[PDB]
Amino acid sequence: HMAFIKQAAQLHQQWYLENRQVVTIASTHAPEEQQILEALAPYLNSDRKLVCIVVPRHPERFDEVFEICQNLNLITHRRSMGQSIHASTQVYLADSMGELWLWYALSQVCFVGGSLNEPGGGHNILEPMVLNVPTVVGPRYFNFQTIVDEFIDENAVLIAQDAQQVVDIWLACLAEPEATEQLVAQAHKVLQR
Amino acid sequence: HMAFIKQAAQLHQQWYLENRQVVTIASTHAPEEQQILEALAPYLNSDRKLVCIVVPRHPERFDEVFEICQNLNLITHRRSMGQSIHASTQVYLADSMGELWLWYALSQVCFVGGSLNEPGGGHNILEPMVLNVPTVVGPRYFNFQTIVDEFIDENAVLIAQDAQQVVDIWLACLAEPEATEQLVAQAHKVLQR
Amino acid sequence: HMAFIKQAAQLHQQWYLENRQVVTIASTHAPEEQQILEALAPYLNSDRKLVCIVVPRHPERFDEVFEICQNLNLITHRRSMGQSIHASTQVYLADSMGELWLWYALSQVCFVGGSLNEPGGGHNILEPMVLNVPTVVGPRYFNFQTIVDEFIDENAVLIAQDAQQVVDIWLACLAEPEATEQLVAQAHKVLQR
Repeated sequence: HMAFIKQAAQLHQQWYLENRQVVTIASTHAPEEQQILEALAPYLNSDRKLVCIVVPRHPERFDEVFEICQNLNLITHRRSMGQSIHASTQVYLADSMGELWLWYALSQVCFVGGSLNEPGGGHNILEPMVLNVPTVVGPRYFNFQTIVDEFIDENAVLIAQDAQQVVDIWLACLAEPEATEQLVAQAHKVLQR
Repeated sequence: HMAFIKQAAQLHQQWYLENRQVVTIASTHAPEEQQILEALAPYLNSDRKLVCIVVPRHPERFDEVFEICQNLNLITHRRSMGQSIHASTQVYLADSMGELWLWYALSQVCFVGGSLNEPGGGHNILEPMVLNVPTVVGPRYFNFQTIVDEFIDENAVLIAQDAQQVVDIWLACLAEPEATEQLVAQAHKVLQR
Repeated sequence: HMAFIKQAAQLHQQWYLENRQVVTIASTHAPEEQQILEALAPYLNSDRKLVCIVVPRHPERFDEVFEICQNLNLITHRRSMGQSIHASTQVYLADSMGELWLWYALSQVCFVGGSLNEPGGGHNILEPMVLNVPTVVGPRYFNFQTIVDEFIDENAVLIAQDAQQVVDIWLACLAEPEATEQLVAQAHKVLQR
């Protein structure tokens, strides 16, 4: 776990991420990659600073998600091919096993998937919370209902109704260092008790 | 497998389970832990002999289920923290990987989950059957439709319609050594042929 | 991966598969095994050359699927028991982990499951495509929507509406060396670009 934190520091340096804004969609299911990348693509085209890391939940779907990215005409590099995030990279497909912590440790904001699909149900938001990443989930989070509600009650997690709202919320967070600082603070409160 | 049987004998002794009634909810999904623990909590509060082992199907949900237990105000100890079943323990969260056989080998009765949720579908009831544990499933068992029907046809498995009925059935089994002996007998018939 | 290809050559020889027609249902979910085996059983009874390999997606379901086969009165041998395909074998239950490539490498035609059930969603068709196996999927393939559509657009994958249609399509492929040769050709086109 902590090994991932220091590998993230090595990669932050080698990939020159200091002047990139890294947004991550984590543990995604269909049609979440299509919907969020479609909503985000105008910004990835207009603002080369942004880059989206995509971590699909199911490995059998990695090539499927590469095709989604390709069809959206987004420049996409792949962890499975030992690629890195280039200045040119718009989407980094993190198509490997066991490295979710590394990607969260590199992220400015994230979205935890399994939560915009139907029927959905959600995935564990504690991992990005612990790494101080502002976190968005969709409305279908019932497999983690207790924990997500503990965080909604303390204004510690952001709930999106659709893929457009995930992108709104992300762009707002990236523009609002004070709001994101307060969100990470409230998360740390819930996490401690 | 057989290693789990003898470890169960060691733990039965060290945890003084001879005067506890161990009920297990195994391979559970949301909202099965909430629903069954809610139905059972009055009995766990009134009768300190009872203790419920909870084995959620998905490891990413272990901390979620701990929160469910905590909110129900039930005294809960965790395998992941190297805890044991205390006299005070009301719920033992078996939040570890690969040890389902151990928990069934410690159980007086069980419920096999994935079967009260929607759409459900069920999990493998053969494991508790082979270990001579009286077994309850919910009505949504269609992923194991053939095998569960073979056992319903020989009165060898108990079907619950809801979480209240799982608890009724369990309390009845625990009060009825002759009925539970006959159930385990009928299960062994199906298992042999 | 390539190790599986040469093991397939060893088994093709030892099991005398040269005069069998091997049809495979791969990564199946309930009720796909029941539905397809029911549709196929008249042919497996009338034409001893045919044999169906069954590879259920979830290992916990292997004994369940054995029971499905047994109830259909089909002669069934099991990889887990170190069995082989006999002249007498009608269904080979490939109840082992990690060997899907071997079975596709032995197949004349296949069906990729998770795609006739509800709500379905499908599994990765690239694996049989790469091994030159004519491939059928059901209509519920939305987890692989992009890739399956790339193959439908080039007439490179067969879509079945129900279990009867999977069996129609298979029997037609086996009777049509020219059509199956053209299908494998179109698949290889999509795969190259």
